[PDB]
Amino acid sequence: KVFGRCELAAAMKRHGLDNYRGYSLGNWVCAAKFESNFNTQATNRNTDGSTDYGILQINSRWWCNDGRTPGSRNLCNIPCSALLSSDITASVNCAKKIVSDGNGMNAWVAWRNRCKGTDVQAWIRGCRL
Ligand code: NA
Repeated sequence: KVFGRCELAAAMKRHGLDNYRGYSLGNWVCAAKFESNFNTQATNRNTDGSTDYGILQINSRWWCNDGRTPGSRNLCNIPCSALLSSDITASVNCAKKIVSDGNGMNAWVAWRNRCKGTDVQAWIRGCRL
């Protein structure tokens, strides 16, 4: 599924991501924009052999099982394929664990480099939330 900006903002809010660990909804929508362009089916291979999956590009090195990331963990206890579903429940549930790990949303390199410190409220502008 390719989400609309406000469609994804509504979905993230419903699933309790708005101001989760003190990160406003616009930070999450900004992260999703630059990680996946709001595409639930987005996959990208990392240099270390791990893969990033779904709207928030959750890494198989720590968070989900893809069977091909030697020495990796599955801290979200899910198959990485569950992170590509049109239903973002699994991605949001796993994102809550990531953002709670100690470095907040710095875990998302694209959030740090492209969203952090910017006018993230622009990402929910005009949305009926
Ligand atoms: Na893994």
